[PDB]
Amino acid sequence: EIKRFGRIREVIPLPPLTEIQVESYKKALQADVPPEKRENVGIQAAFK
Amino acid sequence: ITQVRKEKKGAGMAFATPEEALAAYERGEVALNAPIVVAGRETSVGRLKFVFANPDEALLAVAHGLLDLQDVVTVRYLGRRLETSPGRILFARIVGEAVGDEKVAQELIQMDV
Amino acid sequence: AEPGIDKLFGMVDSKYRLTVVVAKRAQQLLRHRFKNTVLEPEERPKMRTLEGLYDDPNAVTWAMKELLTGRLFFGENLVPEDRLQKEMERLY
Amino acid sequence: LKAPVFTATTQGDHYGEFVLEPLERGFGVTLGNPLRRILLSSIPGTAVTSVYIEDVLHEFSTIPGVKEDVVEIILNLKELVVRFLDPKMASTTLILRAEGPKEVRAGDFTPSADVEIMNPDLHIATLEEGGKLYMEVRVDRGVGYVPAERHGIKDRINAIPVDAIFSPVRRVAFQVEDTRLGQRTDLDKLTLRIWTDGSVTPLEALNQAVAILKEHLNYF
Amino acid sequence: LKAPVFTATTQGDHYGEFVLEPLERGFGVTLGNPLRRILLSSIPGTAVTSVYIEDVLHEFSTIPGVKEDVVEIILNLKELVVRFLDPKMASTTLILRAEGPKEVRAGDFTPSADVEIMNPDLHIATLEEGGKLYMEVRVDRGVGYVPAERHGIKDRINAIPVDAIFSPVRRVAFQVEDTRLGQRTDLDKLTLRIWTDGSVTPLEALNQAVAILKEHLNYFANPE
Amino acid sequence: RQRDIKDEVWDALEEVIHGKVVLLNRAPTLHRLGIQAFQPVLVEGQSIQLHPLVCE
Amino acid sequence: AALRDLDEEGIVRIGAEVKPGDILVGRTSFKGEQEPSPEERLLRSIFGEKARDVKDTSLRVPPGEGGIVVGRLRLRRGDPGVELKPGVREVVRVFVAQKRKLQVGDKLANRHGNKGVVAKILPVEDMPHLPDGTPVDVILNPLGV
Amino acid sequence: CPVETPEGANIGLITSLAAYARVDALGFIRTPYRRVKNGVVTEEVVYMTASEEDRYTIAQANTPLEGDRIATDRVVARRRGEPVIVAPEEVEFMDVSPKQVFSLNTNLIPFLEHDDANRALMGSNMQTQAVPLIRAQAPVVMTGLEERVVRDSLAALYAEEDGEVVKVDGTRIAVRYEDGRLVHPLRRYARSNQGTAFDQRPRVRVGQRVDLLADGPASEEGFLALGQNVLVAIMPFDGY
Amino acid sequence: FGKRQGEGFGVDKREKEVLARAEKLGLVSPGKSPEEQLKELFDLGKVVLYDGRTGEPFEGPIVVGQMFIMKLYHMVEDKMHARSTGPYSLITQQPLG
Amino acid sequence: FNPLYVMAQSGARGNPQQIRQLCGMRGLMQKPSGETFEVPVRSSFREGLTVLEYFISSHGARKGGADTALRTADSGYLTRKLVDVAHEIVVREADCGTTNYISVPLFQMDEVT
Repeated sequence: EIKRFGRIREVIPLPPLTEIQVESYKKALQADVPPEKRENVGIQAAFK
Repeated sequence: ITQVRKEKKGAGMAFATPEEALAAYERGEVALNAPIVVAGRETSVGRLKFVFANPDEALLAVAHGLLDLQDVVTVRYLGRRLETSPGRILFARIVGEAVGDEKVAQELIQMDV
Repeated sequence: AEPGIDKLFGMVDSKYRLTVVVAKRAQQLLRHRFKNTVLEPEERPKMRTLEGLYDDPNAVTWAMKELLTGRLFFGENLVPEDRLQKEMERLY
Repeated sequence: LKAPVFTATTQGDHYGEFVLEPLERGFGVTLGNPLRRILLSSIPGTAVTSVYIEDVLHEFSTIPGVKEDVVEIILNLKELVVRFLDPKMASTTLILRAEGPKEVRAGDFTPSADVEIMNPDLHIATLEEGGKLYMEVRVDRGVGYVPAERHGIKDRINAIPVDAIFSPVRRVAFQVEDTRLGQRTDLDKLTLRIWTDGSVTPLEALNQAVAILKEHLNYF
Repeated sequence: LKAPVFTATTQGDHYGEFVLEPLERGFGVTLGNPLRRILLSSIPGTAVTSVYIEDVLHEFSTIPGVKEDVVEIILNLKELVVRFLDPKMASTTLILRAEGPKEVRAGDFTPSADVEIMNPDLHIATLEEGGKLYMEVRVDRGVGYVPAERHGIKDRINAIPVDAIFSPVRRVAFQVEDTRLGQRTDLDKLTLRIWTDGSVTPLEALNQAVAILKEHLNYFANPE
Repeated sequence: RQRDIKDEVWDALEEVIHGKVVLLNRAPTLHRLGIQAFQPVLVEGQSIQLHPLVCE
Repeated sequence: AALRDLDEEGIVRIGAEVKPGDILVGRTSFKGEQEPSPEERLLRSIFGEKARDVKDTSLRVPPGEGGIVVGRLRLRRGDPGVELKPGVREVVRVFVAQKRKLQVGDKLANRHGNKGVVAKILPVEDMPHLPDGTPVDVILNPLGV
Repeated sequence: CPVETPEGANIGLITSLAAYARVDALGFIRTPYRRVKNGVVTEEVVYMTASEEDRYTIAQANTPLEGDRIATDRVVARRRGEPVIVAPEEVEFMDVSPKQVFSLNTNLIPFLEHDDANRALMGSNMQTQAVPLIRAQAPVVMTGLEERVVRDSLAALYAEEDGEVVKVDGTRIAVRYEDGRLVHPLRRYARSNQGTAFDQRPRVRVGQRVDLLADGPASEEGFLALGQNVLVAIMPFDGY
Repeated sequence: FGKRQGEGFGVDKREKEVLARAEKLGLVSPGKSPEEQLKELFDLGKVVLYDGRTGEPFEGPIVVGQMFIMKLYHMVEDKMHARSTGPYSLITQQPLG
Repeated sequence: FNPLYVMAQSGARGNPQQIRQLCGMRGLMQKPSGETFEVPVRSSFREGLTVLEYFISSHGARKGGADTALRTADSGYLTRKLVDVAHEIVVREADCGTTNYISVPLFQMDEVT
């Protein structure tokens, strides 16, 4: 039973919706990343 | 049950209910407007009874497939030859047996509006 | 409401003086001596449940009906508040 | 318990007040509405059906020398009740006529026999100087409510057919409040009152609905 | 007229339209409604009342090797119906020793007479690679709707009592036509139609209502 | 121990709840029309019901 | 019996349906706050029992819990893998379940705002019967929103 | 940001984020989405104010033959604009989807366009305490947005690589012939922080893939099913 | 209506009087047999519908259909309380704990 | 009797200005700060808003909720002041006897005219 009533469905909704959390421990928590790079933002940030 | 029943039927005329009484009962002009002699289409189901045990013919006809109720304009006997429909009669009858005799509700409850 | 409550206001000059009498009586109408009610004949307030007909354990209701039989009395009367025990004494 | 306490008050001719207590949550109205639906209908009744007033030619006219009018006397006649003391009595024509300055009651009509008048007085009319009021009226045993559709022949010309209320019983109603004499407070409480007395006693009206209600079920 | 023509076209363990013809304007619903009332009410029906898995303690659990769970298999059992071909039966305990890769329908239970299963398939469970579904279930004749209050004893340990839906008749309705000759097209036409056959024939269902309706109609005799 | 009495006790309870009113209150409270009192008529379940008008 | 039947060894057996007003974790404490009372020493000697020095002092199900236990968990000291409060020993932890069903009340409120409460659940019998069965399961009268 | 998320005690202080919000370098300031009528979506932050814009309303193959392109710049919406050219758009005249306005929680609502803010407010909060049910019949009318509320919330499980389940079911979903042998153990009713306890019943046998695999708390076939839909009838009854 | 019309019946008396309502009520337009009057009454409304308690159908066009009936966390069981003198909270001089 | 939106509006449980909202078109909403928008709102609920109308009408549907809920911030902590003042005021004694009296105005003026 599929009575789709949606017109022109371009780009899907911004996934995975829970990006605020991902961009929280991936932007700040530069743990799973070689110390060779990475600026600040997070640990290495307040650390320096 | 008091928002008028005027469903707009037109405006015919009968020589005291002998013409547009049976003919109009077939098509056009039901029980709304139409004036005759003085009153109107009120002449159809004269609820007799009296102030003895409430209007019998009134609530009795309503129960069956007669009076559509919901205030369809009908002549009762209550205390005088009125025009109040059996619908309002119920209200006055509810408050009547409730407290004691319609004597109080009669002079209190309005009818014009 | 209460069976003939409006009639209770007419007597008492105040709605508050009525309540006092209702309880003041109930204090010496069932607790003091269940045999002090003026209403004993067929006017005796009774209940009718699944079992049968019995006198309601509540006396506050009796007062409203007891203060309607025309009997009893209220107001500033008999200064000795310790004399009530004397009158109640005769009633065992 | 299982066997309920069917209590009845009975005031005499009118208003009885029948009450049942123990039942089942969902029956209070199951066996209360069906009954009142038989009362208002199929019941060996009796009432006025046709009438004929001299001098007059219709219903929307007036009787000279009479305070009231055709339609008036007609209405008051609808409340009148009779009783057929013999099963072998289809209908019974009545005749009226009496003095001048008097309020012709109901007992002033034809003092027959096979029929009796329960309700005395019954206004009717109040003629004065006009010593005329000769009006023929036919009665007949019916069932429920039947307006002016049967025609009411008889005289053939000027026998203005009046509504028929040959249903001793009239306005009826009941109620239902949950008690708890037995167990849970979910149980019901019948209590059906018959505010009428058209010719039959309130008690007989009940046993007549319960009875007729059975035969129709025996059809299965 | 007088005596009506009570017709009945039973389909055989379901449906069963019952129709009456001659009556009186104002009785087509005076007799109809009251009956349907009784049907979906006081009627000696049958249904599950208590079960007992095996390695499972209570409902709040799961049966290893089974696609479904305790609560699941329990729910599906509520829709199972059994007949008692003997008025001397008060309650019959049932056993269910399912095996492996199968669907375990309803007819796979204990093939015991005295009681029949008028509802094959009935996806109860679907255990695979478990080989263990031994579950005891009791069934008794009741009347109405009784939840898990009659603590189905029996085992006296993990016999998690399941809701009871003894009621045989379910979902009922009727109509009223108007074309039964006689005289005056004001007559009515009763034509009730039971849409269910829990465990009792449609016909019986009717006679039941009419009968019980009489027992409650006789009380309106002697007053007080 | 919640032995589920539901036997006779429910009767004696009626005698006590006979003509004996109870004070029902509403939170938050506003004006004198925020308390009032009625007569407890034990029904079924647990939900406490009241007359509609009183809501106003 | 209410004890030895569904208690034993202390903690209640798993998968045992328990109701409010029952034992779950009957712990014993030598905490003697109230010594023997005068006239109490009589009712203590009258019977076949003696005195005491531990008192009942147990958990006792709270005002509402009619279900069954899913499983327990003994977390006493002697285990360096449990950060517990100093001086504390044996931290019983049980999980009690319970089916909800549906009585009277509760809030429905769909996905628009029309919220209400269950008044009375009339058993089949009544309720608007559609001209083909399927009696109205729920009735949503207006007023309010 | 939506306009029907708060409650009472703390209004404006507690709301929610949009569905098409929080992207790119969100680390600093929020940035929405804007279509150029052509296959492409830019993110020029919220401060955007280039050649106004238009909300998703009446389209016609990139160049809507509306003539009065419903525009909305800053505050009020000056009738329209319509550059009257085959160009992309009014710098960013496109909302892509009407879900960008309300929160991903409000868009779930079926006919969200016939009620008031306050009215829809309470109902919106009801989806925060709808107490899951083993049933979950799933509401008849449901937006195609719940298709992600079942996986993103990780309420249910997933399926990696190939298929071939050969599921044993029970309380431990089997493995898949995709890469290695990994058994997927259910939460076993787990535990809730609000006293609810969610369960996850599977739905497979022998073998199958596409990519749902076993539902969750209150869901049915990847379809978010909070409450339960049942035949109702509007009408008064004795006063109940 | 297809099932009904083919089940062995069509249009009911109690389902006919209801039309006399909409007729004057301005709801359903007067014209052909009750068949169409019951059709348009379904598009924006529902079937006559009856009452299992009373006995007669609800005089008037009533609406029926499936929508959505949820359930909030707040119930009744864990939202009720009752006590007597049992409660007490020494030092605070009030029933607590 | 068909239209219920009026059956309650007249006198039962309905608001008159609540009608002009549904079948109406009400859109004379004002900006969040203070300035009635340009083009109103294409209400007519039956027809979904242009996705902008609701976002524009919300600006005004915000003060209609924060104000009522803000009736516990200051206004709610003001009623206490009222109960404190008048406290020992009780109707007692019997006939005090006071000369000076107040004359309530039967007609008031209107600043406009």
